[PDB]
Amino acid sequence: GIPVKLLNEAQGHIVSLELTTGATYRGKLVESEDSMNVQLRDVIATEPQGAVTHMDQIFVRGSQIKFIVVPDLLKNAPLFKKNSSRPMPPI
Amino acid sequence: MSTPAAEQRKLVEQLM
Amino acid sequence: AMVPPINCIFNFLQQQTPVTIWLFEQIGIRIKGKIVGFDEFMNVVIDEAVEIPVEKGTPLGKILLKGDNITLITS
Amino acid sequence: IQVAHSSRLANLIDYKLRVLTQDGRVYIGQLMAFDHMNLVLNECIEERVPKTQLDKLRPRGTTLNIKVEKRVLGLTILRGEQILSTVVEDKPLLSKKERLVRDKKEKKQAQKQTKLRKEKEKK
Amino acid sequence: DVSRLFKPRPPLSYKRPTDYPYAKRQTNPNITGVANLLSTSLKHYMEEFPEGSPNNHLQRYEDIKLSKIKNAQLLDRRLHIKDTDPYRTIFIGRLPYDLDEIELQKYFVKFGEIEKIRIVKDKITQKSKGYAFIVFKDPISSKMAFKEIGVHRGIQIKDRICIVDIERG
Amino acid sequence: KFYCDYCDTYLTHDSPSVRKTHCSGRKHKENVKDYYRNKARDIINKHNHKRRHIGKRGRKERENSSQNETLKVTCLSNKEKRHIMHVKKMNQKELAQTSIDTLKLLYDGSPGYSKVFVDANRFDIGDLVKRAQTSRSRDETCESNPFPRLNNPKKLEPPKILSQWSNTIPKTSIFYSV
Amino acid sequence: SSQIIDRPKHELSRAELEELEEFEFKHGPMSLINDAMVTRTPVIISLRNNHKIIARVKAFDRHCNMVLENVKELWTEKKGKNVINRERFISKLFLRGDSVIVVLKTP
Amino acid sequence: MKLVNFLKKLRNEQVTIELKNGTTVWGTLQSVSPQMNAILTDVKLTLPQPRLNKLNSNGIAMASLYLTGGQQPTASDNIASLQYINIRGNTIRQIILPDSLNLDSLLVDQKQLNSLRRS
Amino acid sequence: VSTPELKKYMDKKILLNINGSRKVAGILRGYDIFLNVVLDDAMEINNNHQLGLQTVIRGNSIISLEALDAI
RNA sequence: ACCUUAAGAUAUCAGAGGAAAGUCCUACUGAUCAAACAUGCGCUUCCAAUAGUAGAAGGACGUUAAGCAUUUAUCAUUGAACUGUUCAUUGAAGUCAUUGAUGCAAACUCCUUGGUCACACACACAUACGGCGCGGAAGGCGUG
RNA sequence: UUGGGGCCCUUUGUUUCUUCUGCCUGGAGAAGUUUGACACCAAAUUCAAAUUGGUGUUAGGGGAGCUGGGGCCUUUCAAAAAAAUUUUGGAAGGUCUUGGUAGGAACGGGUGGAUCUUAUAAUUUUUGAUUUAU
Repeated sequence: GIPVKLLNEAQGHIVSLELTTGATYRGKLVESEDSMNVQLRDVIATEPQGAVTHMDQIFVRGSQIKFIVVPDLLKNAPLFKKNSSRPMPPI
Repeated sequence: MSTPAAEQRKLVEQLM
Repeated sequence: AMVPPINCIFNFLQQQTPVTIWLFEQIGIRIKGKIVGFDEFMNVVIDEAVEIPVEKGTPLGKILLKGDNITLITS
Repeated sequence: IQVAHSSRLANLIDYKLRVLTQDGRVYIGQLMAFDHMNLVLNECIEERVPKTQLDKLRPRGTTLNIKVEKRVLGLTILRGEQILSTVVEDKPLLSKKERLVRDKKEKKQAQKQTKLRKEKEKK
Repeated sequence: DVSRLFKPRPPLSYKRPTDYPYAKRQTNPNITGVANLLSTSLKHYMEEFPEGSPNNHLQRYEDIKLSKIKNAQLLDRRLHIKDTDPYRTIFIGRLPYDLDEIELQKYFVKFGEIEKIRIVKDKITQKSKGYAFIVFKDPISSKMAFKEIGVHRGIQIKDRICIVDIERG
Repeated sequence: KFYCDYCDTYLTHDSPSVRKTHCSGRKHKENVKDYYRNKARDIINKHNHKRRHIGKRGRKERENSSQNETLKVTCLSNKEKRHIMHVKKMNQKELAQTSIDTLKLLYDGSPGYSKVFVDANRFDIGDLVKRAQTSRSRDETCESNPFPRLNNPKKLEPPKILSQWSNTIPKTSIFYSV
Repeated sequence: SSQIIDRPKHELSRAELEELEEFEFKHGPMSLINDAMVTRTPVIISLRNNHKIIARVKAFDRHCNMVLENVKELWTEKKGKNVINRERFISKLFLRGDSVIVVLKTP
Repeated sequence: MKLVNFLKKLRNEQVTIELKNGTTVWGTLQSVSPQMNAILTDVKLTLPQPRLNKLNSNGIAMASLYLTGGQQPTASDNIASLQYINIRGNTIRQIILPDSLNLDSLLVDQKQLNSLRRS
Repeated sequence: VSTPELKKYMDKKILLNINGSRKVAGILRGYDIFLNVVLDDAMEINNNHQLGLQTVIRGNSIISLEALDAI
């Protein structure tokens, strides 16, 4: 899939993601896995009713994520181009 | 090997 | 050391430590009893199951609790 | 806008979609990739009807005017579990002929660059 | 210039939610029972559609199943070539359909003496079904001829490939 | 089978740290830096302008604009415009990368300096700094350097001025400073 | 017998797979729906959204989604003391299998 | 036996898809993905009014129906005429097929018949 | 398939919000590929009553698993 | 230093032939389907003043603006007066906002977008309106 | 070749296909055009040059040939309703138009990617806990 690989390419940059409970989170993205589990660092959380707090790290299960907002520059990623050249993988 | 259920089988079966 | 949850449930089964199972909300009940056996999918059979609303509930006997509802299994 | 009858989600690449979620929120952005059907939207702005103005949509001035709170958020990947249904709103910036032209352009350039890359990496 | 280019968007503004809380989310509870319908509405439904529409797509399924259960017992249903024991007699297989008994006898006599020849043909039509029984004057010669005709890519059949072996009777 | 699209090296199918090892090396750490420098460089260099719809001017609109005057156009040679474009791009880069840190140098001897400006002992983003410089420790007390003015510090740097307008400056200062 | 039934679905062969599917449809919980289709007796299906349908099954499937005809949707909408009984008749209907709760066979 | 294969056989016929929200989509039905991801073209979304005074209606359904962008401002009821709405598979509750089609010719699973003949 | 990356949270106090309302704090002991977690010395944050010596949480009802330590 | 792999398939039915029952195949043959490419329909919708200083579509995360109307700003303990009300004290949490939020409405300013094409400055039309200039955009349908 | 009229030059790096020469009393000159050239980015040797690694650009219009397609006309041939008439099929020629013009065919595999089926209706996406309910 392309979106999972894009989220993989989005490592090390500040992303903002909103869960299905209503909360919002933004901060450095340390690691992501193929099942949309993400680990944010220095996250600034907004609980559903509006209160805002701060934690060092967080590990949110991917089954609850609604959407993930990556930096806009990733639109020029090499894996978004359709016609691609492959190095003829060895035997 | 398909869904994690098979992997959990190949743990629980040995556990029992 | 690391103990997997499957090993923890196995320890519960072996030592017969009574457990209080938290069924998730909008059901508003808890199950208290001893684990006799578990499955792949967190399906558990319970002996001497006790029904407790969220303490005037009625005993149920031996039941098989489907694992899609379990949320916690605490002793 | 009119869209071809035989047009799956693969044909609507760079069309500006109208994606609807389970919780009554819509997303309005250009589709650029998909997969579980979890999209990638370029400049999608999320809209919603506030609970204070929801009562005006209920059956009964003559013409309704709903102020919809909208947030701006860019290059966001959705999750297919929440998506409810998608609608099309606008055509891409480029015409079909120009699209084919740029595809042929990039194919020619890529073939030439691949040939040169092989020629360099072998010798 | 390491991360001067990946400048993120400003933090997203806050809007009061318009959906139900994660704790209050549920499907329909208090789903009423099904027993009450059986007493009243079922009688009316049965009275107003007496009989249901025929189940027609199962017809083809059971029809092709009938072919399977019809082919087998019919093939099993059953009970010139009653010569002596095959110790000295030779047998051939996969011969031509339009072949004859005299041609088969000559072909068998090309590599061994023949004492009695009688080709068994299908009962449907008077065409050689590809089986020819040839009695040989020497069992060793017959076995050698059969081995040669089996190892040499099959004996020369008119419109087929005729491999040879023991009569297996 | 998954390959990096920056390194172009075809990588034997991995999913664990093998992908966290490739992406954390150097041939995939600076070769992903050169890529996005070029892509962002393009969007800075783009000069394509909007499509031009030219309408037929009418007589009332033409007569007034024809009355006034013709205006001379300034034009440069090829080498001169090459040099000017290079200079302008360099100036834009230099100004864009410029960061003002006068407040950091001004409070160099503040009583709580090491806890705020050092940026390694801060409480918000210090968790990141906490194989690879005489760093300023947090245990500094105000007793050190009781009198800052004892020849330790230096004068504030004079304000910068635009070089293309460097003849604008007054010729002589008011007072005679040695 | 027991080994093949308990055997994980990724190691049986293709032929034994559709044999298992046929055995599940013949001797199993869906044998009820299979019988209800075969002898053409109506079924009373109780959906997840408090809708009861009375219909005759014409084809069912593993996920318990069936095609029905002569459907008669019966449901009630209430608030406080007031209640209203509404019914709707549908000629031919497809039904998804994730909604059903209990499927009752007519006596 | 997979009924998605039977559903793929309609491909040009008028259906009435009733989602799980309550909104019922009426329109010509194009191809159906093997996950039941329907694609209808000349659609007319509508929302049934529960006919009961105090029971008002679904609200999230009204929000989605209006945010589709095709709702008529002067419409008395909640209908939104638009073209080509793509419906995710898991949202469909029940599909009211047309009355006129024949079920006996479409329900015959060719793949299952082939498997039965092969066995 | 792929074990979640929680090898750095071992034996460190974490606070994870069960479902959408409950919040449980404890010392993590292990985890599974479903993100099931076994945490000892739990305490249901709300006064707050402890749960037990050894509890397991089904990974379906976990939403976030932020850590209250150095990490 | 860690890593070396889910397996299958590539239009479909019907008919003739070849290697009892399938089984496979046919630069075989019909019918259906799908894709590409040509090619058409009196097909359908849309394509901006200069005879003028305009206008259409979509924005503004724009101003007037503290606009005009409503509505909000903790909980427990103890003492004192008081017929619930007021003052002080200890503890507990506590998104910022009150020039906010919410409801209503209007003016103004500005951005992006377009054939700012050619011939015309014209008395039409009941079968209601030559859809009988060249292009472009988007679909519908047909043929090869 | 020279002059006149109209319109355009925001073509803003003054035609934007590239380099070099050059321009407002002007719209110009030379060389070049894909296994090549040109522009730009990044580094470190302790300025520049050097190299290695990258991202792009190589265009727009018109014509001759050569060629794919349609419409219409002529001739010739075959079948049916015949050497007179028509319709159907094919060959050749004419006219008008519309498109292309550097790759294409055949074979091949421990070749990439799409689609489809099965594992797979058992906690991480599609076989239901978001119609707010009693």
